Amino acid sequence: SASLWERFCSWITSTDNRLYIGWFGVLMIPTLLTATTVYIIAFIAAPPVDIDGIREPVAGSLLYGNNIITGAVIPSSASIGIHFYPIWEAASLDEWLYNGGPYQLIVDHFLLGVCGWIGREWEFSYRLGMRPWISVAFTAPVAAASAVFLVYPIGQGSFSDGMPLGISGTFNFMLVFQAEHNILMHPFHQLGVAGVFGGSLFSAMHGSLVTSSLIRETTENESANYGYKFGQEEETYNIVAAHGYFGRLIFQYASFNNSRALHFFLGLWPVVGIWFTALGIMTMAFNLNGFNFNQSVVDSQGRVINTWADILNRANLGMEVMHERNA
Amino acid sequence: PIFTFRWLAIHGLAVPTVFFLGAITSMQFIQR
Amino acid sequence: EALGVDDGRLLVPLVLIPVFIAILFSNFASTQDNEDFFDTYDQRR
Amino acid sequence: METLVYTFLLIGTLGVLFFAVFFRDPPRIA
Amino acid sequence: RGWFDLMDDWLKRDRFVFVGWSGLLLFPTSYLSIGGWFTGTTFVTSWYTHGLASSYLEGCNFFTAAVSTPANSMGHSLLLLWGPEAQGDFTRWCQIGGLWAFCALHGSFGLIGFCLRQFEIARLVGIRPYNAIAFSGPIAIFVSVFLMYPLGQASWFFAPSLGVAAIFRFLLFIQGFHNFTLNPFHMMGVAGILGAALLCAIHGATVQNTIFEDGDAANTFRAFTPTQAEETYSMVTANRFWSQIFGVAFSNKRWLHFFMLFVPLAGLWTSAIGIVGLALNLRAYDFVSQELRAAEDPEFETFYTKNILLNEGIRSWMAAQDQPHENFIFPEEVLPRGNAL
Amino acid sequence: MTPSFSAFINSLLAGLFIVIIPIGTALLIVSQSDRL
Amino acid sequence: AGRDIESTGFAWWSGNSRLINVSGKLLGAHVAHAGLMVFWCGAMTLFEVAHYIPEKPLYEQGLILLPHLATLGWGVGPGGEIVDIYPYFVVGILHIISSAVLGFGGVYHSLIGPDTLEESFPAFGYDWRDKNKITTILGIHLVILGFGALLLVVKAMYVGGLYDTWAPGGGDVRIIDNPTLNPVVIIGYVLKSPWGGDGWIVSVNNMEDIVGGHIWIGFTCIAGGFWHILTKPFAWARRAYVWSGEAYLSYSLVAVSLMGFIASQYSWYNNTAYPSEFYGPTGPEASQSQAFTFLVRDQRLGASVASAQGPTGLGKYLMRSPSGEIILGGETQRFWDLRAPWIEPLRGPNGLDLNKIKNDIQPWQERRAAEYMTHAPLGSFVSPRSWLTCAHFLLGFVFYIGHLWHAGRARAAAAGFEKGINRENEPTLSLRPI
Amino acid sequence: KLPEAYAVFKPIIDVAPVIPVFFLLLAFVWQAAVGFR
Amino acid sequence: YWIIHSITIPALFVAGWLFVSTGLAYDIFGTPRPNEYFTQERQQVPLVNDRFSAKQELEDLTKG
Amino acid sequence: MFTLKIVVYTTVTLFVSLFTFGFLSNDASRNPNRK
Ligand code: CLA
Ligand code: CLA
Ligand code: CLA
Ligand SMILES: CC1=CCCC(C)(C)[C@H]1/C=C/C(C)=C/C=C/C(C)=C/C=C/C=C(C)/C=C/C=C(C)/C=C/C1=C(C)CCCC1(C)C
Ligand SMILES: CC1=CCCC(C)(C)[C@H]1/C=C/C(C)=C/C=C/C(C)=C/C=C/C=C(C)/C=C/C=C(C)/C=C/C1=C(C)CCCC1(C)C
Ligand SMILES: CC1=CCCC(C)(C)[C@H]1/C=C/C(C)=C/C=C/C(C)=C/C=C/C=C(C)/C=C/C=C(C)/C=C/C1=C(C)CCCC1(C)C
Ligand SMILES: [Cl-]
Ligand SMILES: [Cl-]
Ligand SMILES: [Fe+2]
Ligand SMILES: [Mn+2]
Ligand SMILES: [Mn+2]
Repeated sequence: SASLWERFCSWITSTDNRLYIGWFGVLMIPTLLTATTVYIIAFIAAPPVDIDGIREPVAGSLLYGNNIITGAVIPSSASIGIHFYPIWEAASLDEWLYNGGPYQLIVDHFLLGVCGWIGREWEFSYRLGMRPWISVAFTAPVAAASAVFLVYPIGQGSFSDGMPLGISGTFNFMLVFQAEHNILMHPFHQLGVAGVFGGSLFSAMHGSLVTSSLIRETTENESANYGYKFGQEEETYNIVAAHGYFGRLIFQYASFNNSRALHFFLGLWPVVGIWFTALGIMTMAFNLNGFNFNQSVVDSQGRVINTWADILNRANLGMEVMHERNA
Repeated sequence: PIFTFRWLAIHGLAVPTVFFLGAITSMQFIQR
Repeated sequence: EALGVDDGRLLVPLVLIPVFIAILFSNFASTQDNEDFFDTYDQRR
Repeated sequence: METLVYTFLLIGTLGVLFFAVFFRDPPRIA
Repeated sequence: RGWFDLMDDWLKRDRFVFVGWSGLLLFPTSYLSIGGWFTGTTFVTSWYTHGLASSYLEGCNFFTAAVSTPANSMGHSLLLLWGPEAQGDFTRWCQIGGLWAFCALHGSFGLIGFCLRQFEIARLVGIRPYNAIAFSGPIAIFVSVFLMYPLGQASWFFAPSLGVAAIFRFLLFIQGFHNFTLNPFHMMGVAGILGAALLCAIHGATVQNTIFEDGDAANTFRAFTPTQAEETYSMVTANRFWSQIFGVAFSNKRWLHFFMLFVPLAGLWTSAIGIVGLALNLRAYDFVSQELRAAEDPEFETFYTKNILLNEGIRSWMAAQDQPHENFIFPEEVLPRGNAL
Repeated sequence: MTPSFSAFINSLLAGLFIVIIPIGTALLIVSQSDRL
Repeated sequence: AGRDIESTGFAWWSGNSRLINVSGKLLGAHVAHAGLMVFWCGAMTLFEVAHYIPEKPLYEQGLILLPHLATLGWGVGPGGEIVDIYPYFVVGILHIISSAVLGFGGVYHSLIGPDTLEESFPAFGYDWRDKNKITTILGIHLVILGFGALLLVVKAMYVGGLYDTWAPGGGDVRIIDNPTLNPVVIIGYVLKSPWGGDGWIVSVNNMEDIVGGHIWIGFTCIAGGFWHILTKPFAWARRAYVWSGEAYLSYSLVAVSLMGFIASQYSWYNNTAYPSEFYGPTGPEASQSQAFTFLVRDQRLGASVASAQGPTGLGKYLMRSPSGEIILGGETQRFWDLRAPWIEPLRGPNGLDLNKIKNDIQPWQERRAAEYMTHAPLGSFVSPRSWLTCAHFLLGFVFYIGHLWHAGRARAAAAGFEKGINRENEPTLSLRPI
Repeated sequence: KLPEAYAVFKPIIDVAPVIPVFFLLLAFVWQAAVGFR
Repeated sequence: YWIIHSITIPALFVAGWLFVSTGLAYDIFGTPRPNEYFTQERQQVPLVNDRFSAKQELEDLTKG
Repeated sequence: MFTLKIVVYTTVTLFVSLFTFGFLSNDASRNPNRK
């Protein structure tokens, strides 16, 4: 109001917009939109990329014989490594497309966009006067994305080791990672699996307990969801009934009588799990691999008695030889 | 007192639990 | 080298644009009361 | 020809997202 | 009253651990399943079924100890202790993998008993039984993976063995022999599980960050009491935040909690459908068009073809030790390798 | 008559006399004893 | 009382939050934590010197502080060999003994010392909102840090010198006679690209640049400390920052998070401030050393399918870089940016010169290449570089998380809704819908 | 290896570096002593 | 409580210890000892081949 | 390629400057509890 810059600041940080922009959104929206359109264009019509750097390109585009499942944005060429590879650092646009430059473009703009999304979540929480730790929760998927897209290529020394922007490419990344590092035996991936399984279990349990104890505010001819009115001041379900049911399903001591503590635990468990699995990916990027229980049992004569870890190692070896096209 | 559901369930958990703990502790000192 | 600046013309956006916006910011900064407040943050705006 | 179907499905999903965002039922206090 | 009424009164008494009528099925079956798993992972070997050591007595740790599946020589036998395979001999019954069948059967009946327990406690408390319908997800997972899949296969041998490294081996074996990641039902299951974790985290953070200031203490856990007629967090503020941040937001708490219930359940049921499909080797292993394109064009390569090659590597380099009953002997020349492809 | 069928009959008898009868008898005795 | 949730509003698991508004106990807590850090340093140094096997190298024994002491020049001779471990023992003893004094100071200022300082010692008290006093404390500690950097400089140039891997014929303890004081080099290092081939500040490859940069850092820190002591924050700075203890904590948290990421990258990539005779070779160094050893064993003899120039265009294990230079071929092509002391004499203007490798090669270079090939961080043993990099990368990430948490809570507490929504004047109820 | 005079004090030194962890535990013990007030 | 549990619990722990140390676990559960994984005649992995002769086959395999 | 580089540099510098000077414009005062 006072000045032109003040009016611009008021519009940027305005809560009257359909989507809040904010200063973090000033960086988030251009980067995210650029990465989105480049990803769409590459997924539709990108030329094949020589990912391994030995002049045998790999196709990942729809126009080159891929479906939705098999389509991907191929990571950058192994000859590029982790060198910064924008469009202007390539001799020609064909050379830039041939070496997987759009992968670097999408990855960098997407990481900037998700950082801006974290900041924008904090910014709108501050604008609305609420508590700011939703962004702390969102840091975990951002950490996982940065570990699979940036940290692992940095540790390995090439963006070709990053996760391809696709479905079958993602599966290939998982299989090659398991072969190279034995992530299944890594305790941090085990913590991440526990986190996601517990998140599913706790989401289902919380939904079941709230839906089970819904206070009757509706008739049989309509959905029970209409028993809750948006903006109502009363609670839509009986906390006491759900607590009693849960404390009778298991022993009485195991129950979350405090709703705030229950929701804090609901927020905490999967976020901590994803944090741990992202940290595990980051550590294995620098070759801090998982547990090795191979040849852990031998007889008196010294012959190795195989365990399930030996079978897992056999599968990892079978994947390893196929992944390495060289000796 | 002598017999209660809680008592029987606790001992059904504990009498094998202590037996298995003793067995595993013995396994720890095997020549292997 | 430097800020990826291998051509001198690249320095034109890197200086003129931050200055120009700053000039706009100056019109904001001169409007605000710039005295001490002794608080966690300044509510005067 | 299947690429046309794939692109059509993706664009339709994106348009459904756009209409769900910008043409939702406006929440109100009852 | 009658004897049945008195037994019903006693089973329904408010004790520390609720028993109920469903307890008569749940407690013995679950207790026996857990005890048998501990016994197998502590003492019972897998040397005569898989050619593996899986027990603490043999030197295994928590990760590598497992209750391994029965030998492939047994078909889909119930492997009763008194059955013709064991004929009452406990040692031979343990050596042939009968303890796995013991654990699996008594555990399936324990899951049934726990589902009935949820139904009974919901009926007695006086609430809707949306538990034991959520638990139908895990029940379907167990039935499809540990029962239906081996029944569709040659024997119980190809079921998952009850162990950590055994489960990891099962994952890699299914990936190699079925390409289960490519299965769309497994994709829906992964989407359901990840979305359920997302919903749990986002709902917890949203509730914790939209609480009303109902206390003077900086730590806000004390500000809530169970006997509250008022909501502890602002639904309007949360709806505004997520509608202007994400573009869409929940406005009905009941719909939000039903959705948080529905996503993992739907994911688990879709994954169960996929595993049932795998049980008969009816797998979405390959795309015919991509295989035909790769056959007539050696310069055509996608990540799907690389996945096919990786699955071939798992199958050939694990078949010999993962299926010792088949007596697979593969020379080094026939083993696929990245070099000389 | 085969050993398998003898084993099946003995299994039915064992399930009756070791699982069903003891648990049912204990349940009835405790239920009738504790009328509360 | 001030030591319970009833009088403070903070639970036991957030109990140190009760130390925000009491100065003496906060100072005691910080001094006690400093004593803990010094105690760990001394104890771990004694532990490492107690487990040091003379025949094995430092990086094969899981040691991380002894390489730090060896880089400073203590107890190391030519070629990175360790002569005596007595100076390391002295360092550990001095740290573990000063830890007792620091711990006593922390215990005194925490338990029996005054809770608040301004009522009894006005020169040390503060309010977290008096910007001048906080800037004065910042300036004093800035002067301390600058003097520490100048102490490192004095060690580099006067007292013994520093170990240099780039000395001819292997590394040696050298006095840094002429550090690089030219501002252009330092600014180019600070403004360099962080991506592959440039490396930003991690790519400093000589000791003279390190000593000159530390000279600049020390003098700049002294000047900035005197500045912040003698000045007050300007109008643009006052209106931009939150002025509270938690806000300053969050600023320090993000700073140390960035520092932890930088240190992890330094340990992973840099072989000048982290010599490979002490920390082991880097992953690129190990891969290039394996390739170079194979190249040498092809040049000599020649039965490994390479006896003449017939294979490829150049010799075996050779190819051309994306910019046209001659590099080692194979899977190690991604590591062509590596610069190592044992391979620099064999590299010319166009890259690796085949005839120079044939003739101007030295036995110590071959020994270094073989011993680095044996111990590979990526593979061919858990490298100490791997431990340092993983640990400090994890620490940087978790401290970024802590910065986000504490900055958000500082903003909420300054604004005044960190305890929840008021429920009497709800902000979203005043805003119009949509 | 430690110097000759200090060799016999190898065990306590081996216990030394893990002392700070106990300090953390000690804090919890103190919070356990006062009833987590 | 502690009076009964100061006798029953240690005795049970010692019984569990002796169940392994005396070799009774191997006999009861059929787990091979470290010196009897491969016999002189059978140096291969022993595997059951028929379900209805499994008891006799295991008796033949474990006889040595 | 130089024109694309100068356009990208212009755009990035503009957006970064907008971000920096927007968070310098007393952002803490833009809260509903400010009076
Ligand atoms: C290294 C980390 C660290 C440090 C430096 C401190 C320091 C402090 N805390 Mg914090 N705290 C910590 C971790 C830490 N705490 C953790 C992890 C928790 C969670 C369990 C807490 C929970 C907590 C609460 C809940 C409170 C504090 C409080 C305090 C202060 C006084 C404590 C008191 O009354 O002691 C009393 C303790 C004793 C009398 C027993 C310990 C005696 C000494 C200290 C043992 C030291 C041993 C050492 C070897 C002695 C060396 C002797 C020397 C001559 C060499 C003090 C500044 C309190 C405070 O001042 O708030 C206003 C408070 O209310 N803290
Ligand atoms: C730990 C050290 C420390 C700390 C906490 C502070 C803190 C502060 N200083 Mg002081 N200062 C310091 C050291 C420190 N200073 C030193 C060593 C110097 C000497 C150069 C100064 C000189 C100085 C002056 C002259 C002024 C301040 C001011 C300020 C205030 C605002 C600073 C600001 O907004 O940053 C703004 C930050 C930037 C604009 C970024 C500049 C980055 C440059 C271009 C280098 C970029 C490097 C690289 C490419 C990007 C970062 C990479 C990263 C990973 C390292 C604040 C109280 C101001 C104030 O209000 O006080 C009166 C002020 O006018 N400081
Ligand atoms: C220099 C760094 C620093 C400093 C001074 C503080 C200071 C503070 N923080 Mg912050 N914080 C930091 C870093 C820091 N934090 C980082 C890096 C994170 C991210 C993990 C956090 C996350 C964080 C949260 C989420 C919260 C705080 C809170 C607090 C306050 C109370 C802390 C307390 O009582 O601890 C009590 C100490 C404990 C309960 C002990 C925790 C032990 C951890 C979980 C074990 C971790 C593994 C361990 C190191 C390994 C040892 C093994 C052993 C167990 C055997 C205080 C103002 C709290 C507060 O009141 O906000 C103002 C709060 O809610 N902080
Ligand atoms: C240190 C450590 C680290 C992490 C945290 C931690 C996990 C808490 C901790 C672990 C501690 C540990 C190591 C905890 C371990 C605790 C253990 C080993 C508990 C074992 C319980 C054994 C049972 C219930 C077996 C009962 C046997 C039965 C029912 C027999 C059944 C029979 C079979 C065979 C079949 C036929 C029928 C009959 C005859 C009925
Ligand atoms: C404040 C606070 C409140 C409550 C919470 C809290 C965390 C519990 C508490 C913190 C308290 C804290 C953190 C208190 C801090 C306590 C500290 C760090 C105490 C340090 C003690 C070190 C000693 C005595 C070593 C002396 C070394 C010697 C003699 C070396 C000898 C050597 C010689 C000479 C020659 C070689 C041999 C050897 C023997 C090796
Ligand atoms: C203003 C503003 C904007 C909007 C947001 C806001 C929060 C309100 C605020 C943010 C402000 C922020 C985010 C401010 C933060 C600004 C930062 C992170 C400034 C970094 C400064 C680091 C320098 C100059 C490194 C010097 C290193 C040297 C000389 C190394 C030498 C070396 C040595 C020693 C060793 C050898 C190698 C070499 C390389 C030679
Ligand atoms: Cl592959
Ligand atoms: Cl190679
Ligand atoms: Fe909820
Ligand atoms: Mn790799
Ligand atoms: Mn590989």
